[PDB]
Amino acid sequence: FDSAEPWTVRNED
Amino acid sequence: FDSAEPWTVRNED
Amino acid sequence: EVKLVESGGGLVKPGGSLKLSCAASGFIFSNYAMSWVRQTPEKRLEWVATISGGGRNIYSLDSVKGRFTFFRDNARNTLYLQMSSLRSEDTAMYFCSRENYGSSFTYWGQGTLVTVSSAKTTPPSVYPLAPGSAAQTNSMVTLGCLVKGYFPEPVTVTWNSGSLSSGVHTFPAVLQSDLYTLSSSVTVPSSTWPSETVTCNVAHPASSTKVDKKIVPR
Amino acid sequence: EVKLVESGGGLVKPGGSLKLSCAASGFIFSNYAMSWVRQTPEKRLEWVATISGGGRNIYSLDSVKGRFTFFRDNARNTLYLQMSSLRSEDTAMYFCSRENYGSSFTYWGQGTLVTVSSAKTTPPSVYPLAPGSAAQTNSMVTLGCLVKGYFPEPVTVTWNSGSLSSGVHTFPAVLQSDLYTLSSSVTVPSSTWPSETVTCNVAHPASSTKVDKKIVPR
Amino acid sequence: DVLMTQTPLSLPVGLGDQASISCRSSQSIVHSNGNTYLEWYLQKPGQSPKLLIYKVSNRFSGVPDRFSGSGSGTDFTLKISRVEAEDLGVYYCFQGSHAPYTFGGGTKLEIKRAADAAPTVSIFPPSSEQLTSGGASVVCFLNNFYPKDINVKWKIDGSERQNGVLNSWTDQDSKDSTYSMSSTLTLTKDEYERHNSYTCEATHKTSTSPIVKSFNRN
Amino acid sequence: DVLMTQTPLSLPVGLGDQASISCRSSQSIVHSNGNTYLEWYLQKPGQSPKLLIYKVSNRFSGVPDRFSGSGSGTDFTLKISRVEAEDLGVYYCFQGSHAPYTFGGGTKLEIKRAADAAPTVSIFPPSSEQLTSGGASVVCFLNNFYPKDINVKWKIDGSERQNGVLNSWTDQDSKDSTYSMSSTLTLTKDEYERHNSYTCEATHKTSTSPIVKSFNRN
Ligand SMILES: [Cl-]
Ligand SMILES: [Cl-]
Ligand SMILES: [Mg+2]
Ligand SMILES: [Mg+2]
Repeated sequence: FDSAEPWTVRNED
Repeated sequence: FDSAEPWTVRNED
Repeated sequence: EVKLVESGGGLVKPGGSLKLSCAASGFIFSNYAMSWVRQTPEKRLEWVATISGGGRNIYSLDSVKGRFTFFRDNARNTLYLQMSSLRSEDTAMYFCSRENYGSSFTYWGQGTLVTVSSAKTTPPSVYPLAPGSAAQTNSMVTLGCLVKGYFPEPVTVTWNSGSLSSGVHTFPAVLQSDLYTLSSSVTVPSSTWPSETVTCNVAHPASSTKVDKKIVPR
Repeated sequence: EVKLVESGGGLVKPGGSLKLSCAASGFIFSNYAMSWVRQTPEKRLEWVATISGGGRNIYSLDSVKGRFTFFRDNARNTLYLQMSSLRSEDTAMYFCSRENYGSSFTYWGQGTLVTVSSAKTTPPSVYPLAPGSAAQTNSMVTLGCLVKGYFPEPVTVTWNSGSLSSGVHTFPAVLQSDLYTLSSSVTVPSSTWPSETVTCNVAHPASSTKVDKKIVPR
Repeated sequence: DVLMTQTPLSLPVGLGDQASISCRSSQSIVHSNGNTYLEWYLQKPGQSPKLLIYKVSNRFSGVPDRFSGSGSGTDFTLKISRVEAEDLGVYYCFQGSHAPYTFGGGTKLEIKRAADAAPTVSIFPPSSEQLTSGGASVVCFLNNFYPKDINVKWKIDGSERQNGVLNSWTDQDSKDSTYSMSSTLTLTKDEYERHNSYTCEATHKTSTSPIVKSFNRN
Repeated sequence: DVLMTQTPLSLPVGLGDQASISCRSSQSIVHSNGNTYLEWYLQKPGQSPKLLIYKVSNRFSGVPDRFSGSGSGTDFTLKISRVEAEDLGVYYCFQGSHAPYTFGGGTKLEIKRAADAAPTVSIFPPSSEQLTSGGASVVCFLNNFYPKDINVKWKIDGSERQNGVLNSWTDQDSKDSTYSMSSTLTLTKDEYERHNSYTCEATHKTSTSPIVKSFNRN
């Protein structure tokens, strides 16, 4: 988990 | 049969 | 390889004559029958004639007998349509098409437009379309050109000589009182206009007219 | 609906700076992360950076850290790429792309070209290409234009302002000694040239050059 | 003569879903040689017709197996197993068995888009160039909307204007599931200068109130 | 960093036949959230890349069921069940699991045409315009041939010429299963005027002798 990962919707299923 | 039908290859199978 | 290109279309008065040509390449021309098919302004397709490979056997619409002549020059890979006594009903896009084993119209050309009318050839006036009432906060700005009062069809429109292509809408012409009007819109980033130039290029082959109209701020 | 349009590309000296923009429409911009992806001259794709919807979280290539800045103006639906200390390795087509649930690069723009070079901007010389050694019995004739000695890429070529489209081949430019050369061919019915005019339209946005070159018989 | 009755006249279908297009002939179309020369063509936007199916059920080279033809005697059906955006356009049946050969009237396939899209409306005042020539055309673009149903009116100082209005329409294409429309109001310069406010007003499913663009002649 | 090894580099396949494109990652590409962000893109000629497959095996909206993705951990495969001309272009795999994100090097899909096509060769002398400026470029088009293998040489008064030659190439596109090539020989005006005969000579499978076009400076 990275709190600063930039993807906003990509990583949501 | 029409001897003057214009199709040259169309009617050949 | 296979290529068919029609030409010779244009404006002709009722009762007038016109010769259409169809240039062929990429196959043994005389081995195949060729047809003429026309598309009316209402977009219906109509078969007009079919002519044998050797050019001596022809089927044709009874409504064009005694008016249209179909023939080919096999030494020059060319199909012809000689039109005379032209009528308003003959106004159409004319396509040539090659047969193949089992199918009538296997390969088609791009078509050539015939307009039968008493109206005169008229070059377009091209006017720039600039805002307007657009929000300056928009990432995009929509510009356009008005191609007004020409005859006959067609006209071509490009933007920045084809450089701008993705954001373009060009609308079908509308006829009113013997003149056509057409418009074209293009959408570009607002940060690029008017800092960078945007130009619509308009050609009307029937009148040998070309206009490059720059879109400038009001 | 969804539209992405990049701009700002062009020629810049090594060590120089350049700001690219990406204009977005058709969706709620700040709801989505955006990425920059570049395509090198060898046609490899390279991810450059990804920036969050709100614009404060960024992943980027380590090789561009301290040189490139990524940010967005969500009030103006625009993504930016501020480039500085540019290198030859940065020469590429730059694309912006929007994410979606489950996929990284869902929608792409058309790209904007960045050229990092010491060579100077040079407008093209456009020369007509006419026969030649063609058989007069041919149904078709092939004409062309030579777009010689320009810099940087790109150029656009059309024929008769887009009227002629079907019989066109435009070849990729070839670089030699800091100048590009490109050619374009068009094939038309021989019965239509030179009786009817054929013209290649060439634009080189980087130099604000436009040339309409008519093809005339030798 | 053989009449070809083709239904439906148009057909909205979702991506991935199926469509059936029917063709009935007014009499048997068995050719003297025992074959049935029933063919299906597709005309994509801005293109010539192209062959899909020949002799009732045979797929032409390159035609995807999504397309299949059936029928006999006087009843025929084109079936598309699952629709793709590239399938947009007008389908025509054709009988080549009995001269004069005849086409069905066509079926326009349309995509039933999975989401709605509000029109992007832009209004453009007359150019100074046109005014000097004595005319005044006001133009309105309504771009990239879905669904098709839209009402559009011109108002001059708040009063609906009917005369001097021309409307043009574009349907969908393989790269755009949305519709666009252009409307032009043409006045004389003098008439234009007798009013203050010019309005393009649209009603569309995507807003509970009219979508309005307006300018004042200032 | 994750290396993506993509094979084959190119792939000739007949219309209607299948293709498999492989992608291997140098280490596991399971994202911290347990998903595998392995994606497939297709870049058609002259276009931006577009999304086909995401999370290994999910088809993006509008993507035909002919395309399917599989694999896990470090091994992945894109399968095309039956190929269509519209499938031409370069396919790329991409991993979005571990920064820096990385692409495979690409696979160029090509159509194995069912028939050969001889090049149409045209040669063009320098224009009078270019000569006046002191240059002399001779151009040769070799258009619409199949297969790809071709040898091309310039001869000046019968002697092979190597220097001052530039060659450009186009691959196939969805509307043309053939290849085309352009070659330009550039001399000074003075050097051009020191010789008599200029020849473009091609060797191709379709003729047992060289295909030659030549002109004499006359
Ligand atoms: Cl005959
Ligand atoms: Cl953020
Ligand atoms: Mg369904
Ligand atoms: Mg097979």
